[PDB]
Parts: sequence; C-alpha cells; structure tokens
Amino acid sequence: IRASFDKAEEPMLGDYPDIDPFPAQLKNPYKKYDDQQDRRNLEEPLSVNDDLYDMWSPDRFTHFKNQDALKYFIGFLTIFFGASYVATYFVPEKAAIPREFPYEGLWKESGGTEKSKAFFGQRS
Amino acid sequence: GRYPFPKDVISMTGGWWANPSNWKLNGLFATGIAVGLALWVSTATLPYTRRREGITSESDISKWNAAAGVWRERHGKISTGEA
Amino acid sequence: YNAISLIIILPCISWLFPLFFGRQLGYVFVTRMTSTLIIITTLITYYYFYQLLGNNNPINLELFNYLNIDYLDINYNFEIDALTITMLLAITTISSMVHIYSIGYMETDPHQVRFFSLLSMFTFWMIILVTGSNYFVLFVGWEFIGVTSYLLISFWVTRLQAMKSALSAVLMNRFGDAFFVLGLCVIAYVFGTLNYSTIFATAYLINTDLLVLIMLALFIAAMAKSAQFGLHNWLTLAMEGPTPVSSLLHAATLVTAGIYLLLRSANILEYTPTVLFIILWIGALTTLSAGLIAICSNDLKRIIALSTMSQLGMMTIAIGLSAYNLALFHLLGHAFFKALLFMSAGSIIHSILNESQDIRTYGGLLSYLPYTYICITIASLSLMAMPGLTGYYTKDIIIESTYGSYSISNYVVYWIAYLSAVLTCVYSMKILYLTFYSNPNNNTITYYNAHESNIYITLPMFILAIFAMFAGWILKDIYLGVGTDFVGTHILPNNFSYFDTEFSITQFYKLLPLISAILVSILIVVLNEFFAIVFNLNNKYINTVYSIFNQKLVSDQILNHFIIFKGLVTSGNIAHHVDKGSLYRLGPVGINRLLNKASYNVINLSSNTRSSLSMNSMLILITIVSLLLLVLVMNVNFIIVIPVLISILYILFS
Amino acid sequence: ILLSSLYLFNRILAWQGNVKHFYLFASNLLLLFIVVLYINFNTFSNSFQFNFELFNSLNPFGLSNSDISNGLLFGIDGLSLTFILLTVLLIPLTLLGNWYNINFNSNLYYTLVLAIGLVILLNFWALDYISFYILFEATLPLLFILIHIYGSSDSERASFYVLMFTLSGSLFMLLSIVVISIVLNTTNFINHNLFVLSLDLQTIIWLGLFIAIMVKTPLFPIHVWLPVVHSESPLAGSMILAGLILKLALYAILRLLLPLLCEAQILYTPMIYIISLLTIILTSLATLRQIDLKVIIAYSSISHMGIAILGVCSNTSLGIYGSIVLGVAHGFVSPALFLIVGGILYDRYHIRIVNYYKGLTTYMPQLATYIIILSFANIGTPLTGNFTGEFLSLQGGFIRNPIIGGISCISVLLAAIYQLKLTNKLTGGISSIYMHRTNDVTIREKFIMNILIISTLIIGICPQIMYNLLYWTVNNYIYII
Amino acid sequence: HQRPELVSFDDINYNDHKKVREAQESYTREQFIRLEALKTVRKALEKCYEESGPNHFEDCKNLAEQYLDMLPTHRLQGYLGYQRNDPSK
Amino acid sequence: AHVLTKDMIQERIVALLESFDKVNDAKNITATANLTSDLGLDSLDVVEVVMAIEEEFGLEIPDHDADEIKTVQQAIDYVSAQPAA
Amino acid sequence: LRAYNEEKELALKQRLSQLPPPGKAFVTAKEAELAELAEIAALYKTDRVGILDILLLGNKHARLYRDNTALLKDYYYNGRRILDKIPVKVTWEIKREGAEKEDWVNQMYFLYAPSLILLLIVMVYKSREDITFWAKKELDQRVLDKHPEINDAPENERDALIVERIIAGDYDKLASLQKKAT
Ligand SMILES: CCCCCCCCCCCCCCCCCC(=O)OC[C@H](COP(=O)(O)OCCN)OC(=O)CCCCCCCCCCCCCCCCC
Ligand SMILES: CCCCCCCCCCCC(=O)OC[C@H](COP(=O)(O)OCC[N+](C)(C)C)OC(=O)CCCCCCCCCCC
Repeated sequence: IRASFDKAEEPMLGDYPDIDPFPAQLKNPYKKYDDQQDRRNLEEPLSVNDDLYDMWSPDRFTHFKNQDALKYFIGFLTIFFGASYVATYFVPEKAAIPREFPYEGLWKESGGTEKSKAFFGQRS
Repeated sequence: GRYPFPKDVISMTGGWWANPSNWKLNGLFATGIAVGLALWVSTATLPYTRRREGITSESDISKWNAAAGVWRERHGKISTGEA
Repeated sequence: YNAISLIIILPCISWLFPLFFGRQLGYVFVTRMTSTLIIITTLITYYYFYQLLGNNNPINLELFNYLNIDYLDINYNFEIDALTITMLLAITTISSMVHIYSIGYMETDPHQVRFFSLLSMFTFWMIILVTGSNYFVLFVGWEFIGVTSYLLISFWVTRLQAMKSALSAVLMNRFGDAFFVLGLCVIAYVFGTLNYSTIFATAYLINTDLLVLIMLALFIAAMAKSAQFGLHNWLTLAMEGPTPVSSLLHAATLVTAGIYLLLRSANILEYTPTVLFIILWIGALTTLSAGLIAICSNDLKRIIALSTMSQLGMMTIAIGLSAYNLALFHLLGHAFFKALLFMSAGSIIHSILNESQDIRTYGGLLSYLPYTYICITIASLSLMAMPGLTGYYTKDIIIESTYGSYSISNYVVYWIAYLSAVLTCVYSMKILYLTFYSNPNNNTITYYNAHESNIYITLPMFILAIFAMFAGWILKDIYLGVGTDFVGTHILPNNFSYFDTEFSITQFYKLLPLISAILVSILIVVLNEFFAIVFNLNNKYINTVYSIFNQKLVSDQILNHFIIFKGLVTSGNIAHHVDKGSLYRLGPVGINRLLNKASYNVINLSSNTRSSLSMNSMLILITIVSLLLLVLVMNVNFIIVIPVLISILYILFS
Repeated sequence: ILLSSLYLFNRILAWQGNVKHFYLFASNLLLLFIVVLYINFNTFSNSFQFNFELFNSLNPFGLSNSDISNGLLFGIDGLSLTFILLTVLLIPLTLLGNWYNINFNSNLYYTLVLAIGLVILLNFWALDYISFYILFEATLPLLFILIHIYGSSDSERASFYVLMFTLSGSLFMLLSIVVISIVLNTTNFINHNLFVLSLDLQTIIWLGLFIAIMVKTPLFPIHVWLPVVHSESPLAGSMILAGLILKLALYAILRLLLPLLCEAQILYTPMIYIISLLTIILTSLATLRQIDLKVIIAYSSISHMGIAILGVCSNTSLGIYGSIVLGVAHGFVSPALFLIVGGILYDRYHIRIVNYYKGLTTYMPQLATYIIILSFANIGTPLTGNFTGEFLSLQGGFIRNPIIGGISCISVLLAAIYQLKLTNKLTGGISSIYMHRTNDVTIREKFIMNILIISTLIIGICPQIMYNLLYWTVNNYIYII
Repeated sequence: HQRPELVSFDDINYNDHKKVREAQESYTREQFIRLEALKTVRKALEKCYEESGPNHFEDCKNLAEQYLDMLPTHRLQGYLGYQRNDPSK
Repeated sequence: AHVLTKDMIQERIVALLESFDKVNDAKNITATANLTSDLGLDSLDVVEVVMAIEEEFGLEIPDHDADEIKTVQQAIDYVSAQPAA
Repeated sequence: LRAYNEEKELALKQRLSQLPPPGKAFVTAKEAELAELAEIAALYKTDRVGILDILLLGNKHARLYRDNTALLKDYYYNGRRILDKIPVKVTWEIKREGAEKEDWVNQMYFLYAPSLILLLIVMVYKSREDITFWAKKELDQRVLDKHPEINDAPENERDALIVERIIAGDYDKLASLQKKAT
C-alpha cells in the first residue's frame, strides 16, 4: 500500500488481500515468532511485493531519511572535490628543474628512431 | 561449550567436533600420502622448470631482430611515429 | 626439490586433504597438518627470496596448454620474480601465523576442519593469483579468492547477517570481475595474447586510447578488490566472519590483489597518464573517507578494517605517482602490522565473557592484559609511522613523494594525505585509550574473569611484533634504494622523481607529519583523560555530522536504496509488466481472448434465427449480391476494396 | 539381429514387466557405439564420413546404393560428432534420474523419454533440410504427451505451450525450407555453400530461419514459454529440454543458416546483437523476482543461450568455438541444477516455492556442497567449461561490435546476482520450520551429479581437448574477404 | 606426415566436389601455416624481451613491430569469402 | 568457561540493591521482597533498578518484560531464564 | 544358466496367499508371522531364474513368475521401509551396513562409467593429431626444403636457424591460391 510499486499493483489483484507492507527487519525482534529468524508467524498474509520486504531483502537504514542521506553524500563529494580543485590554484612553484638525459633524451634507448624522436625521447 | 547434534548427518568434513578415536593411525596414512604426492609433483615438474635469463644467446636474439628488420623492409614498413 | 612447484603444491594439499579426509582425521590432526604445510611453504619462500636477492634470475614453470585457438595461446605458466616474491612473503608469513592463531582462537568451534580447509584454500588460490605469468592465471586466482571469501564470510551459516555480508562481498567483487573480463577481451583483441612478456614487449607502441580503455577496466576491477571509495561497502561487512579470517583478508592477500593488479600492470600504466591521474585522486578520496569514518566508529574490527581502507588508499596514491616501488613496499609493510592489529583485537574480544566488540564496553584493561596491550601498541605505533619503526619507512616516504612529484597540482594531495595521517593517530589512540586507559565500563565479573589467551594466540603476535619492528629497516634498501634494480619495472625517465622528492624536500614538510602525529596522539590521550566534555558534548549539529561519519558517509544507505532496491523494483517491473504483462498479451492470454470473441461471433452469425431454411437462403442471396458488388469495385480500383474487406471481416469476427 | 533383439525385448518385458533395465542397457550400448565411431573418425578432413541414405526409391527399407539420391541423407562431421557425444552422455542419466519416482504407467514414461533422446540423436545426423526438419518436429508430440501425463499441477498449459510455440516458429522455418527447395531443387548440407542466391532472396529466407531460431533458442521477446514448460515438466523432460533441445538451435544456426545465407547474415548481424543483448540483460533481471526454484533455473538457461548466440554470430573463430563450448558446458551443468531442484528437493518435499526453503546445510551438508559447486559453475567460475564458453563468446562479440560486446560483459555480474541470491537462501540460515528432515542425497543422485561436475571440470581445465573435432568448424563459417 | 596438394578456387569447376573440398581445405591449411608464422615471431619476441630487460626497447624493436604488423593479417579468415566472391569482376 | 548459579544471581542482585541509596533499608531486602511496596521504590526508581540489573548481567530487557518484574524473586527467575547472562 | 521351476512357483503363490496385502502387512508396528514375512521377502533377492528359460519357455509361466515377483518386491521393500530391517538373516536383521546393491549399479559402473573413461582417453590422444602440430611441422618442412644447408648444421643450432628463416620470409601460400586477385 505504502510505496508506489505496491500501489501500482492495486489493479492487478482481484480477491487477493491488499496488505500494507512492513519491512521484516523493522519488526521488533523481542516478540516471539514461529520462525524467529524471519520474524514471521504461520499463516500470516503476504504482500504482493513480499519479496522486497522480507528478512532476506536489502537492509533498510532508519537514522536518516533516504533523501537527506543523498544530500549528505552528494555534499561530501562536492565539498571534497571542489576544495581540492580550488586548492590546485594556490600552489607553490617548484625549485629544481625536471631532470634530463643524454642522447637527446635517450630516444634510441626507448625504442625511437631518427625520423620519430618526438614520440619516444626524454627531456634531453 | 557443546550441545547435542544429529548423529545420522554424514559430512565429508566430519560434522560436529569430529575427533575419531583412531585419528593418529589415520593421520599417519594421510601424511604418507601427502609426502608421496608432494615429492612426485616436485620431481615430475622439474623438467618444465627453467630460469628466465641467459637461456638464449645474443647470437639468436640479434639475428632474429635482424631477420625481422629484413621482413619489414621486404614489406613497406615505417616505424611507429615515423611519418 | 623445486621451490616453485612446492610453493604451489603444498597449500593445495593443505586445502584439499581436509575436504577429502576430514571425517577420517578430525580437527586435531587437520589443524596441525594444515599449519605445518603452510609453515613449510613459508620457509621455502623465504629461502627462495634469499637466493633471488643473491641472483635476480626468476624461475619459470611452464605446464600444459589451456587454449590454442586461432591466435590466442594461453598456458598454465607461473614465474616467481621480485614483485611476486614480495607478495609471497606477505601471503605465506601472514597465512602461517593465521593458521597457528586459529588453533587457539577456534578451539571451541564445532566446524574446524572446514574452517582450516578454507583458510588453506584462500592461501593456495592467492599464490596462484600472484605467481601466474599471464592475465588468465591471474584471473583464475582472482575469481577463486572471491569464492573462498564468500565461503569464509558466511562460515557461521546459521547467522542471517553473515550470509548477507558474504552476498555483498561476492556480488561487489563480481562487479569488479565483470570489468576484469571486459579488460581481458580488450587485451586479447589488441595484443593477440594475455602473456606478460608480449604485452610488456609491445605496449609502448600501442595506441593510447586502447591502453586507456584496457587500464580503466582493470582499474575498476582493482578498485572493487582494494575497496576504493567506489566499491568499498563490503569491506566493513566482511567483519562478520571469524577474526582470523579478517586477519588474513585485510592484511596480506585479498585486499592486496587489487594493488597487485596495478603493480603487475605498471608497464602498461606508464603509457596511460590519464588513468594514473584517476587512480591518484580516487586514492586520496579513499584515504580521507576511511579516516573520517574510523574516527566515529565504535566497533573494534570495523575501525581496524577502515584503517585497512585508508592504507589501501595510500598505496593507490603511491601508484598514481608512478612510485610503484613505494606502493609495493607499503603493501608489504602494512600486511604485517595490520595482521598484528587484527590478532590483538581478537585477543581483546576473547578476553571478555560477553565477547563484546564495542569499544564503549571495555575500559580499564591495561592492568589485566599487558601483553595484548604491548602487541596492539607496537602495531599502532607502526601504523602511525613513529620513528624507527617499519611503518615509518613506508608511510612517510609515500607522503613525501606527493610533494616531490613533478606534477604541480599534486601538492594538494600532500595535504590530503597529511590529514589522513593525523586522522589515523586519532582513531588509534581512541582504541588505545578506550580499551586500556579509560576507566572500567564493563561490569565487575568481566574484570574478574579477564585473562590472557593461550600460546597458540600469543606466539604469532610475538612473531609479527618482531616483524612490525624490524622488517622495514632491514628491507628499505631492496625497495627504496637509490638505484636498486630488484623490482625491474620500466619507469619512464620523465616520470621518475624519487631523487627529487628527497633532495627538494624541506624541513617543514619532512618533519610536519611526524610532529603532528606525536602531538595529536598526546593531545587525544590528555583530552580524553582530562576534558571529556569536548568529546562528549551534546550539540545537535555535531551529533548530526558524527552520525554521518558513523554510518559510513551514508554510502551503505545510498547503495542499498538508490541502486540495489531500485534495481529490484525495476526487475519486478520487467518480470511482471513485460514478461507476464505485454509479452503474454502478444501471446497465450491475448490470443486466447481474441480467439474466444472471434469464434463466438462467427458461430453466432446465425444464432437467434428459428427457420434454418429462410436464414440459409438469405445467406446465399447476400453472398451472391455482395460478391458481384465487390468485383465491380475491384474492376474500378482494387485499393478501394481493401477497406471494404476489412470492414466485412470486422462484421463477421467482431 | 533385429528379429532376435526384438525377441529379447519381448521376453524381458514378459518376465520382468518393467522395460527400464533394457532401456538403460540399450542407451549404454549406444554411448559405447558412438565412442567406437569417434575412434574411427578421421580428423584431418572436413568431409562427412559415416554417410547413409534412407527411403531411396530403389531401396525404401534399406540403405541406398543408387546413382540417384532421392531419400533422406545422414552423416557426420566434427561439429555434429561433438553434439552427438553430448547426447549419448546425457540420455542414460535422464533415464537414471527418474529410476524411483515414476510408479504408475512407468513403461510408457521410459519409452517416451528414450524415444525423445533417440530422435534428437538422429536430428544431429541429418544432412539435408527436410530430414533435419522432420526430426526437429518429431519431438513435439512426444513432449506433449510426456508433459501432459507425467507433469506437475499446471502440466496441461505446459504441454500446450511446448507444442504450440515450437510449431509456431517451425512453420516459418518450413516456409524458408520450401523456398530453398523450389528455388534450388536441392536441400542437402554437403554443397549448399556453393549456391549463391541473390541478396534480396537471401534476406527473405533468413527471416523465416531466424524466427524459428528465436522461438527455439529462445530469445527475447518470445522466450516466455520456456519457464512454464520447464517448471511443469517431469525431471527427464526438463533435463532433455535444457541439456539437448536448446542446443539444436545453435546447431541450426551453424548448419542451416550461415553456409547458405552468408551475405544476408552479414547484413542482419546488428539486429541479432540487439536481440541477444536484450535477452541477456532483461531475462537476467527478470530472474531476480522469481519465487519458483525450477523457474529460476529455467530463466538462467535463456541468458546463457543469449551469450552463446552472441558468440556464434560474431564472424570469428574464437566466438564460434566459445559458443560450442558454452553449449556443451551448459548441457553438463543445467541438467545438474534441474536435478537438484526438480529431482532431489521436489521428490522430498513436492513443492517449489522459494519461501519454504532455508538453511538446508544443517541436515544435508552434501546437498549444500553440490548446490554451491553447481552454482559457481553456472555463473562461470574459471576452470569450468562455462567460463571458457562465456569468455570466448564475449571475445568474439566484442570484436564483432566493441560497444555491444562490452555492454554484454555485464552478464558476469547479473548471473552471479540471481544465482547466488538463490543459493545464499538455500544453504544459509536456520533450518526451515515448514519442512521436516529428510535423507541427504542418495547414491544415485550423487552419481548423476558427479558425472556432470567431472565433465564440466574436464573441459574447464583443458578446453583444447575439444579442438581435434572442431578446428575445421571454427573456420568453415566465417565470411571474410 | 601428410602434405596434400594445394588447390585453388580460381582453377576448379564447382561441380567436382572433390576439387572444391580440396580447395577449401587448402585455404584453411594455408591460414593455419600463417598462424604458425605469427606464433614463431611472437615466441622470438618473448625470448628477446626476457633476455633484454631494460634495453628491450632497442634490442627487440624489429620483432615488436613485426608482431604488431602481422597480428591483423595472419588470423583465420575462412574460405567462404573467397569461394563465393570472384575478385576479378 | 564461566557459569552462574541461582545463588550467585541472588547474591549479585542483593548486593546491587544494597548499593542503591534511594532504598528504605538494607536489612529488609528479601528474595520475595516487593520493590514497590517493601522497599518503597518509586515508579522511575524501579526502572533505574532494572537498568542496573541489565547493566550488571549484560542482557537486554524489553519494555514489556521489564515492567512485569515486581519482586526480587521475579528478577532472579528472569535472570536465570536467560542463557547468555 | 537355467534356474526356473514351475513346481516351486505354483506353491509360492499360495505361500503368498495366506499373507495380508503388502500395504497392510506390517502396519502392526505376531513375530512368527513377521518371520514368515522375512523369509518370503528374502526370496526377492534369491534369484529364481536365468536366461535359458526366459528365452525358451512360455508366457503362462512368465506371467505367474512376474506376478510372484511383484508381490515379493512389495513385501521386501515395505518391510525394509517400515521396520528399518533388511529381510535377510531368516528374521528381519538390522545389519544395514553393506550388502545393499541397487538394480542400476552394475550397468552404470561397468558399462557407462568405463565408456566415459574410454571417451576421455580417446579425446586426449585424438588431440595429438591437431592442426596446430601439423602446421608447425609443415612450416618446418617448407623451410627445410627451401634451405637444405641448415640440415648440415648440428642439432642445437638447427632449430634457431629454422626460426630465423621463418621470421625473415613469408613461407605461406595463401596469396598463391588467390590467383584472380592479380
Ligand atoms: C519418426 C521420426 C522420423 C523417422 C525418420 C527417420 C527414421 C530412421 C530410422 C532409424 C534408422 C537409422 C539408423 C540406422 C541406419 C544406419 C544403418 C547403417 O548401417 O548405417 C550405414 C553407415 C554406412 O554403412 P555401409 O555403407 O554399409 O558400410 C559399412 C562398412 N562396415 O554406417 C554407419 O556409419 C553407422 C551410422 C550410425 C548412425 C547412428 C544412428 C543413431 C540412432 C540409431 C537409432 C535411432 C532410432 C530413432 C528412433 C526414433 C525415430 C526418430
Ligand atoms: C593438481 C595440481 C597440479 C598438479 C601438476 C603436476 C604436474 C606433473 C606432470 C605434469 C605433466 C603435464 O602436465 O604435461 C601435459 C601433457 C603434455 O604436455 P606437454 O606439451 O608435453 O608439456 C607441457 C609443458 N610445456 C608445454 C611448457 C612444454 O598433456 C596432458 O597431460 C594433458 C591431458 C589432459 C587430460 C584431461 C584433463 C583432466 C583434468 C583432470 C582434473 C581433475
């Protein structure tokens, strides 16, 4: 009943109980059940989408709402990446020149050819 | 500690706290088979062992590169980046 | 006596013999036998490493053919070289220690034959993973260690949460393996082979777009294996398995395979400077996120696992700097003290009657467990890169490389890495204080019964404590030496900068991480012992941000609601609305309904009539007249008659 | 001989009253005979070897020694020998998997099962379009009767599906075969690559052949009959339908389509890739929301068949070799999974709903180990023939079209998901409250499962062992100028 | 060791099936010989790399280039393309 | 390992109650004493005591079962009913 | 092998006739009747006839023996299933360890399994005549026929020289077969 996908099935039942679904993980685990691990009692009706609400379904997190958690996750990524990118601007310059190598950058040692020295060849 | 368990349930792994009464004799058999297997494997795979370097001579390597150059000159083959 | 053959074949026996003979042998013999086999493997490995440092001429073992189809020739080939021997040092040492530790730690458990067979299985397949000489053998090991991880995380089968944790791990690593298969297809197409020799022979001539495609797929695979911030979630769930499993998986072998896959590919990765960049910044993100989550966690194993995540991020940063030797050395060093941390945590947990893992539920144990204190202390100070310890010689130089890197922008990484480092101290001290210094938080009987563990637990911790004090210093020249040629990876000369990162470094940067570590460690301890309010405030906003960090930067919710749950809803839509909806409509259900109406209409064409003669005569007249008029229409224009015939069919059948 | 052997059959039936021991003996002899044929098969030759003709006008009841060929032709090359070996390996196992659970009217049941096996085996020997089509259709009434009389609760709808869908596709194949017959006045497979039809007529003939392929494989979107038919069939029916009958479609692609309609096939390949990618992705996702064990296992076959299609239509040697290897490995592993769900669990509990099953490891550790092994084999763990087939098929697909094959690489994940989701619940957790403890797997069930696992492991470790029969085949059908 | 005589599609009449079969087998066998040549080049390249190490870029340049050149042209291609098409026209 | 006995549970609970300052008297604490009546413990005070009991024997009392225990003997039989404590 | 006896059979029928139907023949769970059930059920595994009589005799004897065996099998298996005791040893012994062969074992273990082993052996040794080996040898022979002097060279030099010649020259004949492509 509660979610959009359980509602969408409402035309698809005729004479099947319209069960309001509750995630089995959120049932209090100190009550007693015929199957304690699944937190189910015998002959208990199943929602049409029961496979998405039983104990083997993906875990549900209660502390935050899903929307707010999305806000926090996007915000963390945004602030981290934006801060790093901005920091790239305010950077000191190095003090030593990048090193160099004999034979025009050892272009022969890294394969290379007379006719093709830009492809293979170091800073020389 | 421990608890009851069904005795009819036969598992290749032994089940619950499997500690057979004749385990020392069975262990002697198992270690003998282990030693035999390891030594057979170590000896049989010996001919397929080799070192990585110094197995082909400079003559072969140099002449193979020369022949490949010959092949690439018979065809029209420029080098990478050579344009 | 062939070292390579024995190194492969002995863990195979320690794996398979328990499965064949467990009921006949019993867990007493099986535990002792598997441990002995792994010990002999470790000794053979150490001897091989000694000789290889003598003479860097790797052994190859070339066996039967796997595939010899059109141009693709794949063989079961193995080699032990410098990279492989470093991996094997970690793998075999930690595996032998974990095997010895498990005799004590699992003594009560009914199912010890299966457990020890699985630990040996993991060792064997990881050895296969690192010793293979082509990407196919690597993949064989890659998939089998995933299978073994599934069997280990779900070892306690009756526990629902453990089974779900195992499903998480196996599925996220199958996502990685899907990208691995993509990469293998690209590699086989572009290079005609999977052998390392040929790919490293010709990779410098290859088109760069193709190399980026290959390396990107391989990096997504390694990302899932090494729990970078994309696909980390299973790493902390893996703490559902028994503690010795966590010691093996998070220190030596499983989470290191990703790093290995990048290290083995360094020759290709030199020519893909774009994916090196992505690797670098992914690692910076990973180390930051891991440290932040760790500061706000209360489960001991979870904090240690998040520390593993931060260290893997640090190795990935090193890879992205092309200081592959640095990442390799940090992998090898991190394995030892991470294994020690996990084993010490296992001791602490077994020292409580409740066997609670909540750091909020210990609190005075220094007097009661001095030896576990000293082991965990040594491991922590190794992690914090304190002077003269193994972690110093790896962590600090990796931190400094970022400043010394030629790429200017990489300076930002320095600060990120540094923050991670100090963040590390904060959680280490937090578990050190809350476990040993604080004030007792458990009830009185636990302190009465709090004792140390047996020799089977204690001896491995002693051995790994020695390792975590001495290995880094005794090995620094092999991996970080001014011109060491042991790991022979071909670093492009323009890229190589290990000299610049030593000569160009100033006192401020070379000293600031160390001083910050020392100062923060003292700060955390003194603020806990004297100003508990600053940590134990009650601000609504701070509690909110703390809650964010405590729930893994809500990542696990984000994955579970927006991908996995959405995916199951979409699967329901496909299975009900398409497979059992539209497809049955253009199928048995729709055709049945159609034929029912059509048949009813045609049989009732003469339904209500009473005199069959009159009706049938009217039908013959109507037929004749209609045929005449239809043919007249056809003579006029045949197209005009098509609608009329459609209408007549509609009249008859509908 | 035939007279004497018929007397033997009659007397055995008179005295024992159960025909099944005789059928097991006959099928085992057939397997040995095929192995002897393989011994005398020349591999350095791409020509059909053990040829014979039936129903020639000069000898309607014998073998044809005439200079005019107007009967039905039979013979084998390496490709057909591969599938024949798979068939004769599987038939005795399908007899043995129903040894004890068929009690009323069992002689008819075993007769139907053996007849279906023999018809498929003959189908792989057929050397012309008409003989192929005849043996292709002849299984449908036998399957209809078998499913209707010996299937589970919904077996009437299932028998009607297995007849009607397959007839539907086969009649369009029949249109194509009639067109070939009247246009070429020849129908045989020995020289049909020598006839080059105009591109337009090729394009038309291809459509009928491919509609039949789409229903028989099956491919999206005409697959929905297979889960029903598999779910309601008795065990031997399911084993034959998943292990053998679906392979007839792959064989049909290689034997009937590629040699004759080469240019049209080139033109149509992107459409095939669309259909196969849809099959893989959509059926893999639809499996996630199934609640019947046998339905889940049945849905798995469709995705693996999609991968095989992508391989076999890749115009590469690696892709065709991968498609054939995948077909064989699936023929090993899928009958084993059907044995587990519809032979072992169903004979103990007589129910297939997933909610009832949980934590079988406690009382049945051996069955749980079999489940784990067969699951990781089914999702393509390396050293299994399934991995070799899938990997080579994806290589060929990626070469044929990098984007489409690259996206196809997600099947690794998707298959892992549905299969391991099932096995996680089957083995883990506390023993279910709804079922009582039963026996662990028996000696017969273990024997069947062991045969299948050893076969898939042998071709997984050394796939090259099939190459001596197939190296001509991986070049016979690619079209490169 | 067998050495069947080589037959070309361009010479034969497609109505002698023996000649057509021989032409198909000849085409396939020649492709497999080409694959053998490529494998020889690749094996030499692997040996050169493993004995050269850091100077493989110099000592194996010809082998690397030749392997990469022969990779696209020395694979299996079938016979149907050539038998069903006449290149002259 | 470690195993508790009914008398150990009783001795721990009695020492626990003796430590509480809100109690009427220490000498009057019986096995079948009522905390509400004999010890005169408030509504919230018995809650504090149940919380102390669960913090002492390392278990977790649900709301419905916490409010049910009214006597010390009830507490002891509850704590002995629980396997891990 | 001939083992039939009509004299025994026509009396076995009546020895069956006294007993209750095998469905209800053990539903008590006296011991004398159970002992006779044990003996008569033990007759199921005492094979009563061989080949020379099924082939030669007639269908009335066959129908009777068939019926007898039907009821014997029912008695044996029902006693085994309810009591948990094998009907040998002759009063219903418990000794289930061993001495229990199913009717499929001989076929599947001495015909089917050896056939599969033979198939594996045949595939292994058939793979030796694979095209990859033939083409290796053929390339070598073509090189040796074009350049016979590398025959004069010693063994260990020879293979390196064949490799050299292969690398340098395009010894295939694919383009030769492509006559019309000029
Ligand atoms: C109702 C469905 C439609 C029915 C239409 C088709 C009905 C066919 C009836 C089945 C009969 C076919 C099998 C028997 C024919 C083979 C007899 C034979 O001798 O094959 C000839 C072939 C060459 O022999 P030859 O030239 O004489 O030289 C011998 C040198 N020593 O020698 C060989 O190379 C051996 C050939 C082996 C062929 C394997 C056959 C496997 C199956 C045999 C029984 C199949 C029964 C199927 C029953 C269901 C109906 C389909
Ligand atoms: C079980 C852990 C590993 C144990 C390894 C011990 C090896 C000792 C001797 C090895 C000799 C060897 O493998 O040779 C393999 C021989 C000939 O190969 P080759 O070309 O002459 O040389 C190989 C080395 N080359 C190429 C570098 C020179 O062909 C075979 O037999 C393969 C037969 C396949 C049988 C079907 C597979 C059955 C799988 C059964 C799975 C349960």
